[PDB]
Amino acid sequence: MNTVPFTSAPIEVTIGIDQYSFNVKENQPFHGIKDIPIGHVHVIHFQHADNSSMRYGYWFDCRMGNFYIQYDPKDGLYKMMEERDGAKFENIVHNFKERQMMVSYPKIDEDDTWYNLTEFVQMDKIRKIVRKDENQFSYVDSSMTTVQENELSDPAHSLNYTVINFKSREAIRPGHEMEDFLDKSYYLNTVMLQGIFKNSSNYFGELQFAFLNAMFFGNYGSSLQWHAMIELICSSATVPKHMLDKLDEILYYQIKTLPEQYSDILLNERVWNICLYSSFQKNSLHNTEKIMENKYPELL
Amino acid sequence: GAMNSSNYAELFNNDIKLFVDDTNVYRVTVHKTFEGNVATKAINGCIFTLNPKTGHLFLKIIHTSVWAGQKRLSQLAKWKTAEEVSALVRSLPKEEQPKQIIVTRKAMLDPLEVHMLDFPNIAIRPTELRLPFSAAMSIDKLSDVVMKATEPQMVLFNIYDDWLDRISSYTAFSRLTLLLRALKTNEESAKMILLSDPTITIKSYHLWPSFTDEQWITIESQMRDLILTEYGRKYNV
Repeated sequence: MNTVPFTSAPIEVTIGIDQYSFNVKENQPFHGIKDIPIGHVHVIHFQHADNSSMRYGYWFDCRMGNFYIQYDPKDGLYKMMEERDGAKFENIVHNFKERQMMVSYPKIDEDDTWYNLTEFVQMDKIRKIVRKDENQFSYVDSSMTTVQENELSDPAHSLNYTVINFKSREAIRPGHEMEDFLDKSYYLNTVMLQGIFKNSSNYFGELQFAFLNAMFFGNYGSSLQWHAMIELICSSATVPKHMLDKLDEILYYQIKTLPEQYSDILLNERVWNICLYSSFQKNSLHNTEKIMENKYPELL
Repeated sequence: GAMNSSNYAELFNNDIKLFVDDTNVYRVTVHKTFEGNVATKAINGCIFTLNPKTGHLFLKIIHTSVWAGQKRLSQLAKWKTAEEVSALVRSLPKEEQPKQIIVTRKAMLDPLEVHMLDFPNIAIRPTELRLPFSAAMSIDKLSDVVMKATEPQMVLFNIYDDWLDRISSYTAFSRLTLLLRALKTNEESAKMILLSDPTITIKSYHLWPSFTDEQWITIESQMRDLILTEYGRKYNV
């Protein structure tokens, strides 16, 4: 169990750690989060009390280094930093724990939610979508645009998700125009899975990462990417049976975890109605279809 | 974006463009089977691809053998249309290729867009106009070449005959759409108007009769009468 200490909390802020969140008051004696489960990526995220705009945060994996948070009064945000001196870090953490100035990562033993949301998400893949190679952790916020959004403007601050476009030469073999447009299996299986992602685990990892950025930061280009990756699978007549079963589990836990009051903006009516009721895979997502119908029957 | 009444003169400017109408590509007669079920029999069809500035018509005849052993023919017909339009564009010299293709039915947008991916600079547009090109098969010489075809064939026409020697392409298009609208609303009466006077003939190399300017005014007036009457009937007003 690892720890992310905070130097201080000079501004009033709602702090998120994965699917949990805590309010901290201005200059409250808060010095970090302890008992963070090892084995998963995590995200620590922020919304200032005075500007409910720009949610922002950091993806990290405590196995990769000792990380802490420190407010910067010049740039006006809580920043993640790595502490390279191992004995200084242990000493800071032990003092803050002794003074009981840390919140505990509040995981219920029965609860597999975070594992289910991050099953295929790896830090090394996050760091290729979010390029800042001098850090082991990755910053994301509400406003960052995707490579595909930019094509349609600062490249260093982009989300380099894999570009998917159903009306593209990449998606459509010359001479198979109708076949490939109406059945996307060659684009899914040959172009994307065999060619670009190499395996379905990397595909699901990017899909799960896109969902989490949409949910935690309201990042619109991430929501576009999540839906596109769902649609590419559902619009393929030929998908490996293990992928469809895993997809149904992935989406089930995403829909279960989504705030009930954000379904209006984070869920695309066309994609979901097409995927659950018209597509090739309309009968292959039983768990997702059941939770969608009982939780969001309006959308459909 | 979409072509409508507000940007109508754009049709007659100097950027090459083509209208594509697919309404006569897949044609069937519906009939009863010996067992009392219903079946269809396809007949020859055509793609209607028209330059509204020059009158040049690229009539691709769709022979019924295209449909043999295929499923979902109404859907295939859109993609076959798109395949043939794309093949036509590739066949044209660069300086003859269109800068825009306007489809008369919105369901043709995605099929044509996908087939034209190789031509990212050719715009594929819908229209808000209700153009009467489905009535192309009411032009006797066009219907005759479609029905007689024994194989896929492209036949080239000028749908304006020699009108552009005397009138502009805006006026020629207006005459064409009036003639076709009339033929579409009451084919029998429209055809009666166009031939009633046996002294006005159709040249071997033309589609329509050789009317003088004054006779075209009479003709055009008879077509507008036909259309309005029909309309009061259709709607009882």
